[PDB]
Amino acid sequence: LDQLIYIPLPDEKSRVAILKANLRKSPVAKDVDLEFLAKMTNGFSGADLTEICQRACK
Amino acid sequence: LDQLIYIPLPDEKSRVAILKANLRKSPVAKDVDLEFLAKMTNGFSGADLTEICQRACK
Repeated sequence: LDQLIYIPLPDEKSRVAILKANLRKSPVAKDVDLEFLAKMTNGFSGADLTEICQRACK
Repeated sequence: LDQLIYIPLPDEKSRVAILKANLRKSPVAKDVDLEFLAKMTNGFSGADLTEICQRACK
């Protein structure tokens, strides 16, 4: 194992795509703005976004 | 000295008022949205906001 690849925290477009990919199974109303939702969450990881999606589902 | 008062980091309306109070001397164009500017800066102090205002002035 000689290649080293660093994987940082996700950027804004990445957060948009994570929030889209987590919610394909759920019926989401079209009134919801995900692009505003990715702007507030500066410094989250993927697991935090999955956590908040599942909490809204609960 | 028997009273103890805790002073936390400023909230969102407080950040709006800090950004307003720092920029009274400067000619600011009316196209600038400060209320959007206070939403991004979750967890700044007052000195950080004065720093970024003076850097824009520079």
